[PDB]
Amino acid sequence: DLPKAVVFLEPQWYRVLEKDSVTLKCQGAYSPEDQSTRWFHNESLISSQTSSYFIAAARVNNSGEYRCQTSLSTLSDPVQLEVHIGWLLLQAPRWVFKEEESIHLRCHSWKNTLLHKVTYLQNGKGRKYFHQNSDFYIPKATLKDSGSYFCRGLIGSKNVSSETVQITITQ
Ligand SMILES: *[C@@H]1O[C@H](CO)[C@@H](O[C@@H]2O[C@H](CO)[C@@H](O[C@@H]3O[C@H](CO[C@H]4O[C@H](CO[C@H]5O[C@H](CO)[C@@H](O)[C@H](O)[C@@H]5O)[C@@H](O)[C@H](O[C@H]5O[C@H](CO)[C@@H](O)[C@H](O)[C@@H]5O)[C@@H]4O)[C@@H](O)[C@H](O[C@H]4O[C@H](CO)[C@@H](O)[C@H](O)[C@@H]4O)[C@@H]3O)[C@H](O)[C@H]2NC(C)=O)[C@H](O)[C@H]1NC(C)=O
Repeated sequence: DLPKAVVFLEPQWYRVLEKDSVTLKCQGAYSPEDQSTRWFHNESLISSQTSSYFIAAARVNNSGEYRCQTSLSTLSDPVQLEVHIGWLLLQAPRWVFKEEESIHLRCHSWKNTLLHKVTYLQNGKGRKYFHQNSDFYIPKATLKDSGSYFCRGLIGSKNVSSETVQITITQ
């Protein structure tokens, strides 16, 4: 039993819109004579041989679980990627947080189209407003931060909203 390799998302958002870029990175030990990495998507080997797997323009079928293995590691745990269709997407680095952790939320527009007059909502109520698009940080989460979140804004002069994301805070 060798240590597990680990997959990381860069940037950290596990939910992305179609046409976003995503890099999966593998961390694991290599034997000197074998510097190659094996990648899996949906439990099937894929064609990347490098420690980074780059998705230049995400599509719905890039969704699923990824795993990787290096020559001196065991197969990593799966990391899930969700590719969504929409004009707006509420992004988070995960959906489960422990009390007192920081929560970084982002209202992301398709193709980074310019967005303004952004509201973040929790449980159907306005929670934070920004005249200009800005991320939303909860520096120290409490049980009061559990709920259904979404965001809304103006693209040009049309209102758009994102779908909701459940965020759960644990003890
Ligand atoms: C690896 O495994 C993973 C599984 O883990 C697999 O991922 C699945 O891949 C399949 C195949 O592509 C996916 O199925 C497709 O989903 C397409 C997108 O569906 C979402 O978006 C729809 C459109 O979005 C709306 O977005 C906003 C709304 O807020 C707004 O812009 C509009 O309303 C716009 O319409 C949306 O309608 C759809 O909602 C339905 O489905 C969800 C559940 O997914 C349900 O909750 C809703 O109530 C509603 O029923 C969904 O949110 C979808 O477009 C596509 O369907 C059309 O295209 C196919 C083309 O093949 C047609 O055949 C089909 O008849 C439709 O015309 C299809 O359904 C599936 O969702 C993935 N599963 C996930 C992500 O968990 C990967 O493919 C695997 N990869 C590999 C390489 O093996």
